[PDB]
Amino acid sequence: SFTPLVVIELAQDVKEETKEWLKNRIIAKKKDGGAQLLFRPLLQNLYLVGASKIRMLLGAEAVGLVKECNDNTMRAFTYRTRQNFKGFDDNNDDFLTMAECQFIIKHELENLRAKDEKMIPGYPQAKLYPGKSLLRRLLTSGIVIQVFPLHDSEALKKLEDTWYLKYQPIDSIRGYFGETIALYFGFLEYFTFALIPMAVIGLPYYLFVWEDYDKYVIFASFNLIWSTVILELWKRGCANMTYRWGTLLMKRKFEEPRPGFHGVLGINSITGKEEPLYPSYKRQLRIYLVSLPFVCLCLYFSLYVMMIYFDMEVWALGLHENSEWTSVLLYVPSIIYAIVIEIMNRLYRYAAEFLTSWENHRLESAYQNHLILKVLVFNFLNCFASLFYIAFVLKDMKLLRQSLATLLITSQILNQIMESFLPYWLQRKHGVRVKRKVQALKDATLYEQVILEKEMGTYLGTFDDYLELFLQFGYVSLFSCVYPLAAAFAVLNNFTEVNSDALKMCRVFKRPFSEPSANIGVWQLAFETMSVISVVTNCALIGMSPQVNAVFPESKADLILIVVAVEHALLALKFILAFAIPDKPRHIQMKLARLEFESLEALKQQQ
Amino acid sequence: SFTPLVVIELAQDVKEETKEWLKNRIIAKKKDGGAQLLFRPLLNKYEQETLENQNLYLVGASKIRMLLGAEAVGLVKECNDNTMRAFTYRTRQNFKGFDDNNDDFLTMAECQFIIKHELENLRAKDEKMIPGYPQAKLYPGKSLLRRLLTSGIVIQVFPLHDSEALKKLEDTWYLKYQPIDSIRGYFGETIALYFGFLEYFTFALIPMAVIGLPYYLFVWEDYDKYVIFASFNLIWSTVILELWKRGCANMTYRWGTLLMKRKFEEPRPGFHGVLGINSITGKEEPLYPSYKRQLRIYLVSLPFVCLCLYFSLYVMMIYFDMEVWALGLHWTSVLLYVPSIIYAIVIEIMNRLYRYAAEFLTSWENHRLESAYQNHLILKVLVFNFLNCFASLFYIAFVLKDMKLLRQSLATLLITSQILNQIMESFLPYWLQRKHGVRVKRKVQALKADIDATLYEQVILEKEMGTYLGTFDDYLELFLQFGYVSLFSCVYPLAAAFAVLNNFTEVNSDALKMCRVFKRPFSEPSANIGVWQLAFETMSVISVVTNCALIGMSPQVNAVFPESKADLILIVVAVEHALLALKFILAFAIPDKPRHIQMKLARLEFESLEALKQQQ
Ligand SMILES: CCCCCCCC/C=C/CCCCCC(=O)OC[C@H](O)CO
Ligand SMILES: CCCCCCCC/C=C/CCCCCC(=O)OC[C@H](O)CO
Ligand SMILES: CCCCCCCC/C=C\CCCCCC(=O)OC[C@H](O)CO
Ligand SMILES: CCCCCCCC/C=C\CCCCCC(=O)OC[C@H](O)CO
Ligand SMILES: [Ca+2]
Ligand SMILES: [Ca+2]
Ligand SMILES: [Ca+2]
Ligand SMILES: [Ca+2]
Ligand SMILES: [Ca+2]
Ligand SMILES: [Ca+2]
Ligand SMILES: [Ca+2]
Repeated sequence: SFTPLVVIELAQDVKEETKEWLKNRIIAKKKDGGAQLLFRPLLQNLYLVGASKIRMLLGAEAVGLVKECNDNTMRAFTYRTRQNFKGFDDNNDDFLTMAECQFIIKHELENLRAKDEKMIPGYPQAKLYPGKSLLRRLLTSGIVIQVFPLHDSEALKKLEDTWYLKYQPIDSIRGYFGETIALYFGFLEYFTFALIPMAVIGLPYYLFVWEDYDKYVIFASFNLIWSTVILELWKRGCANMTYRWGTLLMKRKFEEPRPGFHGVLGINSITGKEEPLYPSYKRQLRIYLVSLPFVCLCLYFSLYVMMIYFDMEVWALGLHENSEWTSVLLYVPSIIYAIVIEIMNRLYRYAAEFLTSWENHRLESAYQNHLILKVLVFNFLNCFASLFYIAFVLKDMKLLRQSLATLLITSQILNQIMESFLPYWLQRKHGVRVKRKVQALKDATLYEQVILEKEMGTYLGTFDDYLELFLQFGYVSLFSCVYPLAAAFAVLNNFTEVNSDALKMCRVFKRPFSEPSANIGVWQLAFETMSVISVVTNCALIGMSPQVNAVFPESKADLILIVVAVEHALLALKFILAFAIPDKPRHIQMKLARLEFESLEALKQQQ
Repeated sequence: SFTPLVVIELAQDVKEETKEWLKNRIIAKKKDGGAQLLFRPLLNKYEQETLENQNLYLVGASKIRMLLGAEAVGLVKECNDNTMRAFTYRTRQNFKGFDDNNDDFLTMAECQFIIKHELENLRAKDEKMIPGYPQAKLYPGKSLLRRLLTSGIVIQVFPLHDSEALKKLEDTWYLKYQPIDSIRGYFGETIALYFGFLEYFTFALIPMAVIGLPYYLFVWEDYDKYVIFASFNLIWSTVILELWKRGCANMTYRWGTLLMKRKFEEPRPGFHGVLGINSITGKEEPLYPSYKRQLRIYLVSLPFVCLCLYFSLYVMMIYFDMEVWALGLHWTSVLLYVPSIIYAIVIEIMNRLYRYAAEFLTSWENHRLESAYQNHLILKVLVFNFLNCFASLFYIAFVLKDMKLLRQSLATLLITSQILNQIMESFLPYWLQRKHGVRVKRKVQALKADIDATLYEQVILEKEMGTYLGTFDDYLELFLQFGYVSLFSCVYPLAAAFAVLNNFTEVNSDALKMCRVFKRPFSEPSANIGVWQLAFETMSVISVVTNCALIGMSPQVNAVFPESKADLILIVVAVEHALLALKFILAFAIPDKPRHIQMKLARLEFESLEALKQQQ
């Protein structure tokens, strides 16, 4: 037997013909086609996958893992140059982490492609063709229910005590969960600290009720500078961290395609690998002619539904004006609309997940960036369109404050209960349920660990987690002049968000597969667009204030021209400030430059 | 003993001690410090008995030395497997068109660039001054060519023209497609890139010239008709600047200059610093802290540019106050032209003074690469030149709201000003250079020398010829053209029509200028139009504000909003914001490089990583 790292669960009554065929492709040497891994049953069609120490190192070279050398330079790992890497020893096995090991096994299983097989053996309906990903076809047909990495109980407990006042152990989170999860907790810790100045500046604006032109201009000016500087400083900080990790030096563009990518099997022009080939023009037409108009239709429908709610609030007001039964009827449109939004968010996410898969993206990073962008513009509109309507159409600041107060207090408390506190309570209960199933079996230590983690919840991704902080940044940068405590409640929620999300990662969901991320992805553009919208918002809210309108009693045209001029000047200064601040620090830029120079000198020597 | 390529002219009475020292650095092997080139006077000791040397010296190099110098600068040439790779003397056989029996592998322009590069990287070792001139002090690492030019010991350094090659290019240059690859072979990537952009921009303006033509002819002054033209204008602005990026990428890849990593190149002769080892390249060159350069940029240079920009607006206001005093006075018909004549003269005094101050500050900023010095200098001079040109135009259009005066202002700029510009730019300097040329040839024939003074006459002629200042003044013409077209096409519909007409003669006027006016300019391997891309893109961003304002200002739109002028502005500003977002999305959607170039650049990026894994 070996050390079990990844588990594969097959459907209730899968044919032996299929099971043995799957075993062969996971065991057979790469020369004969198929991953050179180890396969063994749990003893429920649950199977354990591992690999040799030498096989793992060869797999680490294949994915291109960047590790620190003895000369303190970060280089991509090679089995021939294994001795030059810092912390390496042939007597050791602790060179690659369990998270790295499980990622390599996932990568090899994802790149398992059909050779001469015209279908999955035993299942003629589950057809195959040369180049088609086996893992994808197995998951699509339903022969393979799920593939997941195993938790290291002892390691997870050690991290837990260091995770949940102090600085978060981002390097420890990286070692166990990966670059993508650690980057989220890295951004969460940063954003919480970033919001602190805005929370302290905004605090006396509420306490002493500061409603002056000069006082609002000072706060909004600081807000617009803060928005740019924090998003620029994040880029520099992230560049430092990812360089230290080695994921920044990784050339992810030359990586093998995702299992969901289909195409005619051929030779890649760049890498020279035998993989599926798909024309970019076919993907582009699906993006701009089918997907883009659909997103615009859902965005228009979101505004149409929102208008129905604001028309329903009018009918509910008139009925109360025409007293026990009417007071209940006033809450009814707010309850209906919030429910319709949840029905819309779950339906649009299914349609978005379908279209991004149908678009046929080659890399997982591309699929993620396009999917995030679709779901995000929808989630942003359904959340802020009503907020913009109350603020600039209805011009009711009392209702806007009450709207933001519900979003920042009551909604965030309920979110934490639904996000981790309730699922943790229910997972503790499932812990007993699994323990009883194993007692019926009568050494079932690993058996209990697999049965528990198999039935555990699957972590969907960092989207819902980042969206919370994106919407937070939305309320803070946009309406801080209306609701000065916006950043104060954002920091307070984020103080428990770190503890709650950590609990959600450790004791709720099963171990998620690590992804070597070098940044927050398309979220940088999303957050920067929010800081651009905040210029329009802050200039409009100040221009709308009766203190400014007192100076312009008749000439309202002049006032708007002044506001628009100031807005244009600020947008130019905001661009200049972002351009002036370099996205990478000097020392990282030099370290990246000398390695770029070395690659060119290497190419001259090789040719 | 060799083929002369570059000429070095020394001051009237330079000491022999200085001359022999300069000769030694230019001849001595690179191992002992100094370029391994060949140095010889214009006239040999026997020829010097018939005619004076005038302290003129010819520089050349060996065929093998030139190839080693081509590797040093990192010239990218096409291989036998059709891949573009940087030249290496060990891998010389793998490059397409290479032969040991030949010498026509590297062009004369490439050869002269390599010699210039070696002379620029000539640095002082133990010498505490230029021998014979104690005032011209030296320190370890200081560029000799820079100190020689600063002190005035070396008057100038310039490449020699190839008369026969220039005449062959002239006949193929001056309806047809411009020979950009032929211009590249003689003048270089920078000069050919300008003519490449000129040819492109002229074709790009043609749709706008044809669309705008019936707007003038039939006097189309409708809301729908102006919105259609302005909508087309804003789409055109983005698409042409995006398609240029793609076209330039194709051209610079074919040339090989796109595959050049210019960031690792040796510093410009004007760059000073403490001699040390470079952290990236490992070369012994001057080192200067970036923070010192940054402080000079944001604390001294940036406030100065802002002061000159404020003064430009202040001087403009005095002109618009002078035109009020002239309108009230109306001998009077002559007095009306007087304030316009005064302001235009003050503009010229301001543009020549600001350019001296800008050239000083960009040199003082101490930029390491020539490309950086150029981009910062262009940016300073351009914002000033743009403001003086357009601030008065914006004032007439949006403050005075006089469209009749704006049309007449644009008509002078696009017709009379462009005709006069062509006379001053090439036609008059050509006439004056031709007159001098005939006079030099007739002077030498009168001597009847007992020596062959063919090369002597060629050097004396090209030495006294005008020096080409750079592509700035040439690109600025097209930038200002793009300015009048993208911004005020709704007011002046013939803007693009007169722009194309001028550009039809501009190609021939600038070709005559480069062939028969200025002496051969040193080639610079450029991979793009530089900071001009940002300049042109900013102009297309300003055109959204301009077109939205001019339409919103029209009485047809104001007829719909008689009292609610606040509502009208809010609609205009909303439309402007929506268009600016769509303009950004369109630019983001169009990839700056074509698919085939991106793949060719990717496989070469992959090869470099595979090479680093094999080497380590
Ligand atoms: C990381 C922690 C950062 C902590 C930072 C310190 C917070 C002190 C509060 C400042 C509010 C703004 C008060 C200044 C603006 C203000 O009131 O100006 C009106 C004029 O005085 C009217 O003339
Ligand atoms: C005698 C003909 C001379 C040759 C001239 C060639 C001009 C080619 C292009 C013109 C664009 C015209 C755009 C017109 C705008 C347009 O279609 O407007 C809709 C309705 O006219 C609104 O009422
Ligand atoms: C009356 C109002 C109706 C409003 C209707 C909507 C108009 C478009 C709005 C915003 C631009 C959003 C652009 C984002 C598109 C987006 O997410 O594209 C990802 C790709 O589709 C992935 O393949
Ligand atoms: C002081 C007043 C200055 C007034 C000047 C306007 C400033 C507008 C603000 C930001 C630029 C946003 C640019 C968005 C469009 C954009 O990114 O376009 C890409 C290419 O330019 C397309 O060709
Ligand atoms: Ca939460
Ligand atoms: Ca969360
Ligand atoms: Ca930046
Ligand atoms: Ca001209
Ligand atoms: Ca010109
Ligand atoms: Ca008004
Ligand atoms: Ca582009």
